[PDB]
Amino acid sequence: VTVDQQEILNRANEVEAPMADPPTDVPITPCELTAAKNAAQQLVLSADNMREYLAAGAKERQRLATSLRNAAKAYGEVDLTDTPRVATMDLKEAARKLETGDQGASLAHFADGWNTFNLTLQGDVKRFRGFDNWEGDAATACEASLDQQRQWILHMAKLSAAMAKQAQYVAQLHVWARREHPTYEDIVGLERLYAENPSARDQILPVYAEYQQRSEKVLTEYNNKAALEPVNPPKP
Ligand SMILES: [Ca+2]
Repeated sequence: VTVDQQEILNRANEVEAPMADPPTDVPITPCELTAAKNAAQQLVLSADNMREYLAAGAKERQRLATSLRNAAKAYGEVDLTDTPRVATMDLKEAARKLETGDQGASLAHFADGWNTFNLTLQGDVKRFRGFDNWEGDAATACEASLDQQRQWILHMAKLSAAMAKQAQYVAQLHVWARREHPTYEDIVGLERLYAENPSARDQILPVYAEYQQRSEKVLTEYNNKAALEPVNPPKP
């Protein structure tokens, strides 16, 4: 047993000092398609649960700072649930829905917040290092608890980056969908000429059928690829 009671108290303060607040940006659906809405909701649910778990992590660091203070005293005296999973068309309706909404701007801003948060957590792990002049079974036990919190923090940073990547992925998907889905204006132009020109109808119809088939393909990919896994953080 080597003891430096002052070191123990300094490290108690350092371990429970505030960490950076997680970001609070709400991700909004990129458009009016159900798949897009479900992706945005899944991120809302994941991010909220991450915040709940980050708050419990701060309690854990408070609990640890107290245990250090109790160890310092005693040398003197002798001297959380899972993230819910979100349950996951005519050509013109599909185009209208795709084209209505912010097109992924909020998703990118959500992603920047959580990416940065990941980096900030990674930069605030010095507080969990071993002791210079505290040795014994108590010091070793406490060094194990500190290491557990460091690992937990680094895991939460990984989850933060993964959730940010989920958001960027859905933003990318939406851009792809807009490139590949017929536009509303293109579709209605085709329909107006069909409507006004009886002699053009038999020959216009295969163009329209191809637009409808491309719409079905894009919507199928959108529905499949926008289904996000809930982020389930570990308990601290
Ligand atoms: Ca293309």
